[PDB]
Amino acid sequence: VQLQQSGAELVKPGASVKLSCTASGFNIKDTYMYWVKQRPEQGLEWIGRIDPANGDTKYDPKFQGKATITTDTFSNTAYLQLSSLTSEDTAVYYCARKGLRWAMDYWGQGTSVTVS
Amino acid sequence: DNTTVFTRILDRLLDGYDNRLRPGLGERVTEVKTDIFVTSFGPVSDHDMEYTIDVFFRQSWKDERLKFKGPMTVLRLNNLMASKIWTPDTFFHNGKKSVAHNMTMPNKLLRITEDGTLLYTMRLTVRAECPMHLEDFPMDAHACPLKFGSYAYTRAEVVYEWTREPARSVVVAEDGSRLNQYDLLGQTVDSGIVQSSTGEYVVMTTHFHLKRKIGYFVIQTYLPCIMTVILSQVSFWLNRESVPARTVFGVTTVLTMTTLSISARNSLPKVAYATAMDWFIAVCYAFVFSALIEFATVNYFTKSVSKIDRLSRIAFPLLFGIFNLVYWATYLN
Amino acid sequence: NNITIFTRILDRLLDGYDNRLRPGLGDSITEVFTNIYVTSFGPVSDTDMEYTIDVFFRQKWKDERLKFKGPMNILRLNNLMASKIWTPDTFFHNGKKSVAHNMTMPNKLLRIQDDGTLLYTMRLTVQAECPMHLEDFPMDAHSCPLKFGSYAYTTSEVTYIWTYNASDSVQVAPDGSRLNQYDLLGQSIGKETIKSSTGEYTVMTAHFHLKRKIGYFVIQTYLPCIMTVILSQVSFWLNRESVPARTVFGVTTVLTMTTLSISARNSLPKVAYATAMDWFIAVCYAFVFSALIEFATVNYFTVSKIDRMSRIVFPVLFGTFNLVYWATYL
Amino acid sequence: GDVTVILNNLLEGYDNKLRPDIGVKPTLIHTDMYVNSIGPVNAINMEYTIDIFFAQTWYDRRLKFNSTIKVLRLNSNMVGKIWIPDTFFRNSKKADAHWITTPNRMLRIWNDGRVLYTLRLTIDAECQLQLHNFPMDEHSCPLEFSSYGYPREEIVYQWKRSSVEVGDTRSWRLYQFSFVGLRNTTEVVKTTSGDYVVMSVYFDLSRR
Amino acid sequence: NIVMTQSPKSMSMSVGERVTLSCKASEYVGTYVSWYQQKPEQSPKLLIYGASNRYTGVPDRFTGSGSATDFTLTIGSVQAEDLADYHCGQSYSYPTFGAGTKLEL
Amino acid sequence: NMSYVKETVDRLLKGYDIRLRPDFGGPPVDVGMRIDVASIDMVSEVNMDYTLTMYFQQSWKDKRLSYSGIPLNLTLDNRVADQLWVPDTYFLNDKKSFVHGVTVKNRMIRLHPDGTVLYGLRITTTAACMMDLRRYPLDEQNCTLEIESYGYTTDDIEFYWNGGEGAVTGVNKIELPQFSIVDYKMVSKKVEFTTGAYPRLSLSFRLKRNIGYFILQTYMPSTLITILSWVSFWINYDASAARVALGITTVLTMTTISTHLRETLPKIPYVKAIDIYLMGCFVFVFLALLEYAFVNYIFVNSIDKWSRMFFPITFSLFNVVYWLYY
Amino acid sequence: SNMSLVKETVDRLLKGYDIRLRPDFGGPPVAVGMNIDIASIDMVSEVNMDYTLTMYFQQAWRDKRLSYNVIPLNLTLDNRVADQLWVPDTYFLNDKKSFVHGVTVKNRMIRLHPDGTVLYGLRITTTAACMMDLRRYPLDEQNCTLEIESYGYTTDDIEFYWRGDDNAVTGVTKIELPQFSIVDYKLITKKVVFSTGSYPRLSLSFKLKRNIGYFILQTYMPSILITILSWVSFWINYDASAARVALGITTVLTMTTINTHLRETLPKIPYVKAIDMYLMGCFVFVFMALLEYALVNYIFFGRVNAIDRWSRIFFPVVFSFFNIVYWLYYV
Ligand SMILES: *[C@@H]1O[C@H](CO)[C@@H](O[C@@H]2O[C@H](CO)[C@@H](O[C@@H]3O[C@H](CO[C@H]4O[C@H](CO[C@H]5O[C@H](CO)[C@@H](O)[C@H](O)[C@@H]5O)[C@@H](O)[C@H](O)[C@@H]4O)[C@@H](O)[C@H](O[C@H]4O[C@H](CO)[C@@H](O)[C@H](O)[C@@H]4O[C@H]4O[C@H](CO)[C@@H](O)[C@H](O)[C@@H]4O)[C@@H]3O)[C@H](O)[C@H]2NC(C)=O)[C@H](O)[C@H]1NC(C)=O
Ligand SMILES: CCCCCCCC/C=C\CCCCCCCC(=O)O[C@@H](COC(=O)CCCCCCCCCCCCCCC)COP(=O)([O-])OCC[N+](C)(C)C
Ligand SMILES: *[C@@H]1O[C@H](CO)[C@@H](O[C@@H]2O[C@H](CO)[C@@H](O[C@@H]3O[C@H](CO)[C@@H](O)[C@H](O)[C@@H]3O)[C@H](O)[C@H]2NC(C)=O)[C@H](O)[C@H]1NC(C)=O
Ligand SMILES: *[C@@H]1O[C@H](CO)[C@@H](O[C@@H]2O[C@H](CO)[C@@H](O[C@@H]3O[C@H](CO)[C@@H](O)[C@H](O)[C@@H]3O)[C@H](O)[C@H]2NC(C)=O)[C@H](O)[C@H]1NC(C)=O
Ligand SMILES: *[C@@H]1O[C@H](CO)[C@@H](O[C@@H]2O[C@H](CO)[C@@H](O)[C@H](O)[C@H]2NC(C)=O)[C@H](O)[C@H]1NC(C)=O
Ligand SMILES: *[C@@H]1O[C@H](CO)[C@@H](O[C@@H]2O[C@H](CO)[C@@H](O)[C@H](O)[C@H]2NC(C)=O)[C@H](O)[C@H]1NC(C)=O
Ligand SMILES: *[C@@H]1O[C@H](CO)[C@@H](O)[C@H](O)[C@H]1NC(C)=O
Ligand SMILES: *[C@@H]1O[C@H](CO)[C@@H](O)[C@H](O)[C@H]1NC(C)=O
Repeated sequence: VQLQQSGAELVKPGASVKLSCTASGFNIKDTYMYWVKQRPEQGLEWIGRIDPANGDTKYDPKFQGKATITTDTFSNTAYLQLSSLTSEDTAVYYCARKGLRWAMDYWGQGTSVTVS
Repeated sequence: DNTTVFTRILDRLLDGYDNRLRPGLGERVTEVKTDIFVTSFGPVSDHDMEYTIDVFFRQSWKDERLKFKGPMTVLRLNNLMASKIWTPDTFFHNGKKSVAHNMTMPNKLLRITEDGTLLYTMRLTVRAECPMHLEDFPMDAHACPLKFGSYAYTRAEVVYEWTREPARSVVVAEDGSRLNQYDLLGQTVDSGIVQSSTGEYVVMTTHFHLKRKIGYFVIQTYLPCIMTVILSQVSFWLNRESVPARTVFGVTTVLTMTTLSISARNSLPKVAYATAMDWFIAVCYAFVFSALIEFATVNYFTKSVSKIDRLSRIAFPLLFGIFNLVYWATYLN
Repeated sequence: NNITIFTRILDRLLDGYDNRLRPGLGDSITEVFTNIYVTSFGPVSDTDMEYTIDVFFRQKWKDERLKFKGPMNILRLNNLMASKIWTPDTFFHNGKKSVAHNMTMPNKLLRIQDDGTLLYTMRLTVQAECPMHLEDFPMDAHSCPLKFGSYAYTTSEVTYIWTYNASDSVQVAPDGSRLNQYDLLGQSIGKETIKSSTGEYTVMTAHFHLKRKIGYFVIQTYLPCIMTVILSQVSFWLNRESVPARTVFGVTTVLTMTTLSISARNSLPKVAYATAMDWFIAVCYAFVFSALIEFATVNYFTVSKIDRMSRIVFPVLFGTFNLVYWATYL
Repeated sequence: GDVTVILNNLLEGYDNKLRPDIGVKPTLIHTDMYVNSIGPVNAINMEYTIDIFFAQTWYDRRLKFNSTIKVLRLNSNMVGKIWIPDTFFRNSKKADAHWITTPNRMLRIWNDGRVLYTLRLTIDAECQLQLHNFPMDEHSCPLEFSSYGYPREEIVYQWKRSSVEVGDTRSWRLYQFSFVGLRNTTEVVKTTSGDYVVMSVYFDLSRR
Repeated sequence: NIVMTQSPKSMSMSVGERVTLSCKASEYVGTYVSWYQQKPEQSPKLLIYGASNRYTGVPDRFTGSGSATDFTLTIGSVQAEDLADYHCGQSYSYPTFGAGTKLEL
Repeated sequence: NMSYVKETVDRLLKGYDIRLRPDFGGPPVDVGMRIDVASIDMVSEVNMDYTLTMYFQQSWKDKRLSYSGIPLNLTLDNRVADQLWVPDTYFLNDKKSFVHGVTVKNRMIRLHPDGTVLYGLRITTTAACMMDLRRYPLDEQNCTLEIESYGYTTDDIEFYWNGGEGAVTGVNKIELPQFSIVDYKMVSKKVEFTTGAYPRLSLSFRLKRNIGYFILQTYMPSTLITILSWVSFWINYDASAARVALGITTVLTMTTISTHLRETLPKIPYVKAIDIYLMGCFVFVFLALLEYAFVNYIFVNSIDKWSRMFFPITFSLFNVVYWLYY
Repeated sequence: SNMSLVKETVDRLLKGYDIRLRPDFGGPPVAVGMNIDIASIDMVSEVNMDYTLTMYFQQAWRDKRLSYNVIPLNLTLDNRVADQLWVPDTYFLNDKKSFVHGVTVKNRMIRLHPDGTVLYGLRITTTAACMMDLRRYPLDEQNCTLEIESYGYTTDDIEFYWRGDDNAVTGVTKIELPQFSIVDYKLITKKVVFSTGSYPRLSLSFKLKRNIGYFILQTYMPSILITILSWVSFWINYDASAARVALGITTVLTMTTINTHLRETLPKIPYVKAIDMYLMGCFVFVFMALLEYALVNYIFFGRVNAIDRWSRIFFPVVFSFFNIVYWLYYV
């Protein structure tokens, strides 16, 4: 019932950052896991979809290649991989559990990434 | 023996099992995930305002009493196992007469994974009700629905959902279109709640958008009626003395026009209102009586080339052209 | 408890009971008492020589093994008990495709009494045969039979006797009659003994006398045949020199008679004899065909005295023909 | 009583899945058919309807009893408890028995093991109709039946002097045809599963 | 893709009256929208699923409505603790989101 | 917690006697039945039947199904019904019925904690309705559906509509393609057969046929072919072949229209109102053919002059006395 | 005794047999060989887009649990043991309505073999759907199939093969049809992929060809003779309107009427069938003859004799050229 994410990140542009969030109180093999991008003072932008029981991943066409989503079964955890960081990638990221009638039920606390 | 391992697994699964009770009867809500693979959208019968669809109906739900630990993660079993476990009671709300095919064996599927997740697939030739408003016949479009939900299971007990994204949860096969008259434009799904005399039920809706192709009726009705009008239009070029010739012109156009009127209606049902084909037949039929009444007045005024014939050689085909350019541009656009 | 008293009664009756054997297999005969309550006499299909009938087929016999001593006199039980006690295997000899209705519960009855008498009522949709001889069509009067008897039980084992007198044993519901062609005059019943290559059987029959109504075939076939004869007699009242107008009278009344000979025919099956309907169309065709022959003789000899005599002889010959035809068959 | 203990002793240790003399000799089955009525001969669809009393007779050494009762005239309940042959009609488009008010079947077991099994059938059998010389056409409509699973080495079919027997030939449904005569033949066909004994009855129909 | 065009950007009114929103869809989404609130320095929370289904913990003043294309979220007597930003999503297809409607005094 | 539910159902169905009804030696079992009309499908006149699908629900209090455990109505699988008492409610008008069996058998059962058993099916009946067809096509039928017990008399079973008129709902939204349902009535009856006294409920529907199909399919070809035969009066008398071409073609078609009317209609013995109107103008063509025969026997002489002053008067007077009567 | 030995062997085989598990359930897939003996093809109907096929469908796999040794001969059991042995879940994808014949018993067969080669033979009358490309009717050629597929078992649980390669399907050559003619039959094995897995598939397909002889006598030749009858009006005088007008109107009307009465005996297809193209061209020729007489009457009375000679030569030449084009295209 609780989705705990990682801490805030701050790396140089062009590098790579490991981002993760851990789900507790349930299993991720039942419901889908959704990743979203929230730029400051902007709207929400959907990153991608992952089905942890199948391993199938679906991404936005504008986020294909630069971002991919992986998962594991034992730790019950979802992972992000971000490559070639730029100035426009400075945002805060949430992982969203798919809920009743496809509604993005639970949300993580948010990890703020920053480049310099 | 080597096969004794699966036999004792299945007999341990079915030991102490009650198939009369849904999983989590007093604890939670049974979520059933549904998708449909339309193998062939069969023919739409207008007379009965119905349509036939063959689908690979697929349901999936979580059952905690079917957990096992063995060498195989997925148990792909036969139909026999399907009747000994709990299965949801999905029925079609607007179905008329549907057959679950059982040749040569019952066309069912059952796959029990190690966490208890099930998958139950069936072949259903659902004959459903497609209500039609044929005011624009034959230049019309319909949205034939397919509504299904759980009987004997209220919203508080069994809910339904689509297992993939709802845009991708009803898949129509590419070769599978047995429509000869219409064509299938696209699919459309929706989920809602229905409040019935017993309780509130979750209903899943699937609208199939259709569109009638005007190929049979632009050769059986419209073009023969145009040719019948044109054959009444050539009677104004005849002689004023040839009374039996223009007489047989008029009466044969009247008889062909009325037998087209009779034989055209032997296609759609017996609706109280009048379709666009009825308006076209009525206007062409009135043009035929106008051509006949013109000759009747000419024969009344006979004893030189008639001015009535010279006016009707010009006015009548241009009025037919204006009627065609009004009617077709009104109904095709 | 209270209902467990009747549970012990029914468990005691079926303890040691054998449904494979008739009651008194070596003690005596099995007398089966039969009623039929025709709720609705269905439509008689003329093409298939068949008819549909919905009955309440009541049977009654005595089984001494089904005897109880309790607080009730009749045990009005449900359908399930009937499948595990003995019932007679009555079939219908002339039946074609008969269905027992099962909606919602098996439409059956079972009323085991204190003395051992049983009652067994069903609800059937018998589609039995009917031998039709359409040589007086459409003034015929059939008698469609319904013959029923036991199977695998000869007259030395199971015999059939009606419950009441022979008049009030096959009743017809007062409002139940779906006949549109015919109308039910009455029913006559009887009990026979037919012998096949296995033994002698009991073949109770019920005959339903029918009579065909003329009123459809008047306006459909009889009356339009009359009018086109009179319409063909208009041609004697025209001018001699009017060659094409009387020619159209010749070629339309002949053509519409051939259409009426086939259009009215497609209703009746393809039999081998000529009906009384065909003996009216062929004479009506002969009046019309001789009218065109009369015009051709007038046109070959071109007011004609043959045409003036044709205005008197031709109508009174058809009038005398209608007197003969509608008095012989009526 | 008397017949109950006889039947319960007959049916104990009995397998209906095995034919009599499974590894000894083929089971000889004597058939015979009593035509109630030949129905209409459909020409555009090329079949005819026939309503018969199909009767079969074979020997079963397991159904042998030594009691004063010489015959056991039973009902259709005992049909699906003993071995019955899998006779099917090889040129029938569709057929069905009759089940009202009880399954129209008969079973009689003699004391030497002879079993008689009679059922009532309505068969839409194929009859090829040559349309040359229409409508002066005379046809020999066939009716072929055999066993489905058991080959010639396991069931041999055999006719009886009293074979096809027609009714009154006047209450029948033949309108444009007339029944001329019937002849019984037997033969052996070769299929992909073995050799089967096929019994055919030819019905001679002449159009009127 | 599906384009969410919720309007306007922000509204500035007082406490204790009716305010309505609007979420217009480019293509058909059938009763599959979702509404979330966005406080500053806070993760989004679910309010309405389906078209008009109130989630657990949502007060009765929050009332949504829906159709095949046009959607709205009606607020009755909005209070001081509801000054946040509102987002409209869809999930009939792969999920997208709108711009965002803010509330001001 | 599922052990509390399973041990209750395994106790209710243990010691149950399906062959005995609620209060077998005591009072009659009163069953409240509701009908949710799904749709009245096809009202066929040729087979004198109408096809009707409905959600037929019954409700009687089975005492032996009492439990002081689970405080919720247990909706058991449709399969349990075959281990429970069910009333034998049948339909007298029934010609063909089937309860739907896809994807499972369409049945519902709820065991309320006192004794109630909420049993309900989904039945499509082809009920027989005897039609009075004299006023056709301006007719009005009163089709009925009769539900009755079979093996249980009035001393054993009793039938009553739940919530009075509320028992049957849904008939307002039903659209017929041709008819128009106007009324629906309910009535509790106790018919007396020879076997015993039985409770019968009858649900009756009123259907009014819409004329608008027959206006353009039958009446307007019939009316305007009489106008077609009235062009025959506006031809001069010497045109022999021209004037006969009117009359001989209107009367063969009027016979053809009458023959091509009664193949969609059943094998009725009496005269329908459409047949009165069709034969009403059928003799008007005979009056036109006799008019040409009379004026050619003369060869205007006022015969072709009075005809235009009598034929529109007679047919319009025939049209007033026909439509006002129906 | 042979009977008691067979009884105890069948009792040993059926004891402990798990109906729910396929052979080698946890191992390699089982190979199922298929034979079909075509009995008849009844109704190749174009209005319902299906063909009724009666066949002796037969399957042959191996079941290592059903192995008998004490009895060296083949055991043909009753048809009531098929509810106790595992059989594959073979279905037909284009099937609409099928039934196993049940006179006098259910027509099915099991013949156990020493190794356990279960011989499962069935008599099935199926009504398989076959979509027809009626754009060359009646000079067309149909490809009607029968898609044999396994339902619940994927490729790693079952595999299908024709037994005997091209000799697997017999009796096709003995089939005769009322209006069609079987040209060739071909045997295809492949695998189809769905969202639940990959499934094996066999397909029996026939190349039906329509016979021209019925139509060319009752649809083509009446239209040809009616178009020849239209040109008789050119040899009548320019004053015989009653006569000539009747000829023309009657021909046009008859042509339209046959066009119509013909076209209700086909499905409501929205395209143009070769016969419809020919019956439109004949209608165009007859309508041109009627307007030719109308032009002759106009140029005589309203406003000449060379038009009859021009037309009497023109119209047969143009009609023969149209026939050459039509019989050169649709052939
Ligand atoms: C696909 O699905 C269908 C539908 O579910 C399956 O078809 C069902 O098969 C059942 C088992 O064979 C059968 O149940 C028996 O029915 C008997 C009565 O017959 C009914 O059905 C026939 C229809 O068959 C005819 O019509 C079809 C049309 O398609 C044709 O294909 C057939 O060839 C026939 O022409 C009706 O005509 C009848 O009026 C009935 O409605 C019952 O008698 C039988 O019960 C008895 O037999 C059982 C088995 O032996 C036994 O356990 C039981 O105790 C009964 O035994 C008594 O009677 C037997 C009679 O021989 C006697 O020997 C015993 O001693 C005892 O006295 C079953 O109830 C279903 O009725 C049938 N459903 C339909 C609609 O046809 C089909 O099998 C399935 N296919 C596959 C491959 O799975
Ligand atoms: C004896 C019987 C008559 C014989 C006649 C022989 C001679 C003539 C012979 C041949 C000519 C005809 C051949 C082609 C017809 C068949 C093909 C077809 O259907 O075409 C198209 C019709 O699509 C339309 O929309 C057609 C509209 C036509 C309007 C009427 C035209 C004339 C109007 C003024 C007339 C009066 C003017 C003068 C007034 C004074 C394709 O339709 P479809 O297949 O549905 O494809 C679309 C599908 N979709 C909608 C999903 C996208
Ligand atoms: C359609 O036809 C039916 C059957 O002919 C008509 O049914 C009749 O309806 C009346 C009025 O409801 C019944 O009378 C009532 O009977 C009950 C039962 O005891 C009684 O409580 C009432 O006081 C009243 O007397 C009548 O019995 C019934 N006919 C039969 C044979 O039972 C019906 O009226 C027709 N019309 C409509 C609109 O349904
Ligand atoms: C009737 O129609 C069917 C379907 O269109 C035809 O079946 C097709 O037959 C061809 C050749 O036999 C198949 O091609 C094969 O492709 C594989 C691909 O790997 C190749 O390995 C083979 O050598 C062969 O070339 C084709 O797959 C098959 N179609 C389908 C859908 O399976 C058939 O030929 C037509 N005619 C008759 C008389 O049946
Ligand atoms: C119709 O007939 C069938 C067969 O008799 C009935 O089905 C049986 O009903 C009893 C109820 O006591 C069950 O015990 C049996 O298991 C059922 N047999 C089956 C499922 O083959 C059926 O109830 C009747 N009525 C309906 C509504 O179909
Ligand atoms: C049991 O059936 C098998 C399979 O048909 C028979 O084996 C074949 O029999 C034919 C004909 O006798 C031979 O030509 C083949 O060579 C055999 N093949 C094999 C692999 O053995 C077998 O003969 C049958 N057994 C009997 C009838 O006792
Ligand atoms: C049956 O066949 C035999 C020869 O096989 C023949 O002698 C006998 O007469 C036939 N049955 C008849 C016609 O009684
Ligand atoms: C149980 O059934 C009763 C009887 O109609 C009904 O009032 C009630 O709402 C149902 N549900 C619960 C949870 O009690």
